[PDB]
Amino acid sequence: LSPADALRVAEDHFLRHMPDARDFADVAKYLVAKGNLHLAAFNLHQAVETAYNCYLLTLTNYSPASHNMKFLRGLSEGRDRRLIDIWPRDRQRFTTWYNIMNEAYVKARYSKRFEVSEEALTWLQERTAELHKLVETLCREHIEK
Amino acid sequence: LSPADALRVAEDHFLRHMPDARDFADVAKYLVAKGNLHLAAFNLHQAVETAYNCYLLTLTNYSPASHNMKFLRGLSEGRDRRLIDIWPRDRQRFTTWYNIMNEAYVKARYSKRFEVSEEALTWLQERTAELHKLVETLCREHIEKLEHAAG
Repeated sequence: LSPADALRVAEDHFLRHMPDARDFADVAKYLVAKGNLHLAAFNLHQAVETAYNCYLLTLTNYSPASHNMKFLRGLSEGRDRRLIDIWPRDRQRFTTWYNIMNEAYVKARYSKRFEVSEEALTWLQERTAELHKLVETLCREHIEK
Repeated sequence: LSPADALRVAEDHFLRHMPDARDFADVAKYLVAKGNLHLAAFNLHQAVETAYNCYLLTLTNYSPASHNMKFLRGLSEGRDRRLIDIWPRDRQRFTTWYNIMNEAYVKARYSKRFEVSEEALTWLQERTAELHKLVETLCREHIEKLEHAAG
């Protein structure tokens, strides 16, 4: 509630959180190089969650505090339709793969098995990189002057 | 219940989890090089949690499923006193620093402020590396490779 404050606060959010998101995606790449695909999916999950958190905070000064994936994605696509392109459902395997990441937070550290191919991970990386590019753009476009 | 099964299962656990723990500690180093100290603390928290989870699974085929830190540490030190050396309280800053990591799972991704110095992180890295060395050793020492003598 105040033109100059609202700018300060939206800059603070975006600078605080977008770099966490980029870094999680980098950690994932690192872990793929290591051969630890399950923990890379976990980092991809975090890259994506953090990216949405960053989006919602920057543009509305609020984020759920569950930080639920479906929820934060829901809310974010609800605030700007351009974000739906990120996760196309024109092939089934795209949902299989996406669900692997979603399962990865809860499982992945803890389950005895957690199956994810190289191909799935390459796809989730491409998709995360577009989410990050777009989210970065949409956050800059929110410039109060 | 079964000498050869119990060995298979304890190897499976340790091989499944110890490498997650090492890898979290490595990720932390990587993030320290990147200048992202808050997320490195987060990975350190996971390196430690995963290490204790690995310990308790290997030796007892069970782990809480809270995966609470105080808890899993409590349980793990309760089963082998050697693990108390890992987190000495002979300086106050050691408790400040440890608490930073503990707070790091919950905060750190989410909070606006999360303060952790280079010195703190270096100390948490050294400590995590001893936990991992010790845990690795205690897991190998758990060998029912003898108790399947009765073949």
